[PDB]
Amino acid sequence: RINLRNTSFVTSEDLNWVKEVTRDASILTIPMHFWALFYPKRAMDQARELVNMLEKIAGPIGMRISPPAWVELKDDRIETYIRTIQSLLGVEGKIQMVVCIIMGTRDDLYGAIKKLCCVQSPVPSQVINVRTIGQPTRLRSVAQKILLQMNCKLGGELWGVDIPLKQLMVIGMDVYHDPSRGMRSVVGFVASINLTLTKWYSRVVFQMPHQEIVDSLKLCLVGSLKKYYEVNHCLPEKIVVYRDGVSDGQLKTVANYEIPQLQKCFEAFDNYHPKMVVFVVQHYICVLNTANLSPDHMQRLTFKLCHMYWNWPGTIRVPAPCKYAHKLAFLSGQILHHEPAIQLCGNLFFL
RNA sequence: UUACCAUCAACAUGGAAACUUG
RNA sequence: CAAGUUUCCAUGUUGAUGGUA
Repeated sequence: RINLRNTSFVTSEDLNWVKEVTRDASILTIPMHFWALFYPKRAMDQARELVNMLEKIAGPIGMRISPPAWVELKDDRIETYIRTIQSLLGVEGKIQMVVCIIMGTRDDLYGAIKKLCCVQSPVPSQVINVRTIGQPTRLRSVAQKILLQMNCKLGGELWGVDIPLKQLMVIGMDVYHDPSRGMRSVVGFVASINLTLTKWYSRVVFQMPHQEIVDSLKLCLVGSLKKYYEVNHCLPEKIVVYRDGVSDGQLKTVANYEIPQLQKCFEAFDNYHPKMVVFVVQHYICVLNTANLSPDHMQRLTFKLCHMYWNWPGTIRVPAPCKYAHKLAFLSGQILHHEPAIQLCGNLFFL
């Protein structure tokens, strides 16, 4: 099911392995040097153990891991971070990541850091909490998962899957109705860029009512198709949409209203009419069947696409391409409330 | 906001019915 | 025609508790 470099990956019994695994390579390992690490005053030797363990055994990933740019924090105050946390673009401007260990689990620290790491300075980064990783005897797996998160976050990937259906791009989305104030109804969008589902293009859509979302949807979809033609030069032919986040009550007013002028985006250019699949997820029922093939071959396709969560390798509840946009939705429509940046939409910087 | 698996507390919307006002 | 005192709940989110890790 799962592959790797120079070998296939392990498929266990209940497909959960977790305990000190990935003793082997990955798809891409760019050599990480300029990942400026910030440690606070209250976890000095803990962060020393973190760096020393990241250099040593975490499985032969192939990550050419090197000593980082070590930064030491005075305290955890607001003025301490907010002086220079733009993910450290002050002097050189040639950075990749900034890694921070934070003690106070105050959510506004996340809000400011991820806002000026997404839109004010578009940079992927990972934060570390002391109260979950601060002890040894479990350091192996959390160090491994930090390395795998960096692997996904540097524009590299962990694995892929074979696809028996030719030239397939996976369209997935998830609505986030805001329960607090404003009723944003933020809908994400994911699509595959490469043939083996390794590079992913993922947009975020921002619109106040439920009516003029469709224009931004069509703009994002023609941008995605232009990017697909740029990166592939042979146009995709299979289109499957995994719709989730709509109950039985909203099904009639959405599955018969939104999707026809979502389909109408294909009149921006000529010579195009591929096969369309739109499902529901709650259990799987289709609401648009244009591919006209057997249910078993595409139910197997959906069961395969359930299995590629690139931070949690294992079983999940709904299909994964729902959740790359779902976690993007509580990244943006809950925390950020800002339009996404151009470059990282080709990566999974939401994870 | 890690790496999900459960639980409960704090809350936001909706269903089912007694008191009672304009 | 609706506001309340509301009793049960359901639908979801935030923290914490135990963890696998």
